[PDB]
Amino acid sequence: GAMGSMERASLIQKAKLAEQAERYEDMAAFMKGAVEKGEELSCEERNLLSVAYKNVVGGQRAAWRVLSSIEQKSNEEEKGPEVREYREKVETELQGVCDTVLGLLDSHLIKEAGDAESRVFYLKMKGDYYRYLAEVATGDKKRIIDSARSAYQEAMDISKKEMPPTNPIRLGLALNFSVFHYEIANSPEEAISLAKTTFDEAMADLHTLSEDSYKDSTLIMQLLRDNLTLWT
Amino acid sequence: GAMGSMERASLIQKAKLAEQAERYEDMAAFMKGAVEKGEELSCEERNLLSVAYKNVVGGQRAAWRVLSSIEQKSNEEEKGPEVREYREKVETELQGVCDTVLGLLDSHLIKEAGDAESRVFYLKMKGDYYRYLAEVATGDKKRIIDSARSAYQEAMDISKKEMPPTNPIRLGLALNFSVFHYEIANSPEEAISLAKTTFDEAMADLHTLSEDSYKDSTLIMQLLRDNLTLWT
Amino acid sequence: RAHSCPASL
Amino acid sequence: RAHSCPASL
Ligand SMILES: *C[C@H](C*)C(=O)OCC
Ligand SMILES: *C[C@H](C*)C(=O)OCC
Ligand SMILES: [Cl-]
Ligand SMILES: [Cl-]
Ligand SMILES: [Cl-]
Ligand SMILES: [Cl-]
Ligand SMILES: [Cl-]
Ligand SMILES: [Cl-]
Ligand SMILES: [Mg+2]
Ligand SMILES: [Mg+2]
Repeated sequence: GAMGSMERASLIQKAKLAEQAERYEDMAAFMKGAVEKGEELSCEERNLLSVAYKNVVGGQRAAWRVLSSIEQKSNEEEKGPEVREYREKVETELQGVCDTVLGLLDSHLIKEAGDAESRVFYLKMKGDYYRYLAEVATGDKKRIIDSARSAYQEAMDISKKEMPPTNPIRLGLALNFSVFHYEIANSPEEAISLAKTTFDEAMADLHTLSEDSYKDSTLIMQLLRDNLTLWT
Repeated sequence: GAMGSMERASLIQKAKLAEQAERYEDMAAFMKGAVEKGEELSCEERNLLSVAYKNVVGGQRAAWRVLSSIEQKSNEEEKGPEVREYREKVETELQGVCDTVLGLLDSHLIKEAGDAESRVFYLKMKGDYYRYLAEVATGDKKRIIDSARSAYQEAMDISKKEMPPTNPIRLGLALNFSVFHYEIANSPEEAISLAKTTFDEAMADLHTLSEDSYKDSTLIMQLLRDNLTLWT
Repeated sequence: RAHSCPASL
Repeated sequence: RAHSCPASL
């Protein structure tokens, strides 16, 4: 597509307006539109894409969890299939949104990404969207988990080789990969180890950052530490 | 409709689940479904309807205001028609939602409402949805404003005759009618007067309420007073 | 600006 | 529970 007749620059402009208006579904459709124009995305453009879909999927995941626990509490009076039906409805929409993002990545963001920064970005996105599928998978599950692991690992290899330890996407990648280990892959020890090594390596590289870079890196470093406080 | 094949009681049950999951668009479709079954709504059922649509329209109104002020700030560098296009898109959706509610009221909630409590409820809802149309109307506007005034006034006449001054819907009706006077009809003096008389009459009737009724009435009385503090 | 009646319902 | 990377972007 419905965005096929709007100018690329117009879609981007409207995505920024949808962001300011907190209209993330709109924002997500504009950015999908923008991607399907077939030109590679700038740094700013990637951020808008990611913000849009994370907000849409964040609302869905939160609804799922509410409903999924109402459902588990009902298997411990017979109420009917309504809870399950609605939980499946929400689940199905969630899966459609992950499938949309994973389709954009496969057609053709990942293969056209030649620079480390863009390539890491997209492989991290791939990891995160398989991780969200994995959170709801029951049947399938093992394949989805391996697809997540595989994307995250590839991104980690590139980021280790090509980016300084304080790079915010490197830190955010590692934070998300360690949440994968802990919550999805049943590997607390791997989660803790990764979070610790990532924090320590960033700490020892801070002296190279300007004041602005310093602010950015330390914000996500704090989230690694918050997690470590919970896990240890 | 898409809800035509689901049981009335199932739609209600799922509306309560959508409420808990903060899925208000879903909630709104379930309740529309429930209304179109053609049976009158209970007190609880009316509340769910109202909560669902107020949440949907509240998000839209807030987006509109953000965008409408970006638009006014751009008439004071030439950016293109994107701001206007998107503001019209949001506006159009808003109008579709008000038109949906006003259609449910006309077919056939209002005419089947014989008791004061249900009748006041629906006429207040009618007032509020014309008021929201009026907020965006430019061309039309005078007719919309009179439709709002007319619904609110009819509700006030019934509530004055049929309900005690501390009844929460009577208080909420008056609060909303006075916001109408102040923000829509350009009548600050009418807004202040109505808020004052409503507060005073409730105050002098509190001694009849139980502890629970007392809590409910005083909560919206506080909102009248907040408004009066701003306006005077 | 003035508040109308919220949620509460 | 553990927090993943938010918004920030
Ligand atoms: C994905 C995550 C939030 C990230 O790396 O953000 C960079 C600031
Ligand atoms: C419409 C308004 C919020 C109302 O009367 O609520 C009753 C508690
Ligand atoms: Cl949205
Ligand atoms: Cl359903
Ligand atoms: Cl891969
Ligand atoms: Cl919603
Ligand atoms: Cl538009
Ligand atoms: Cl009327
Ligand atoms: Mg029992
Ligand atoms: Mg200039």
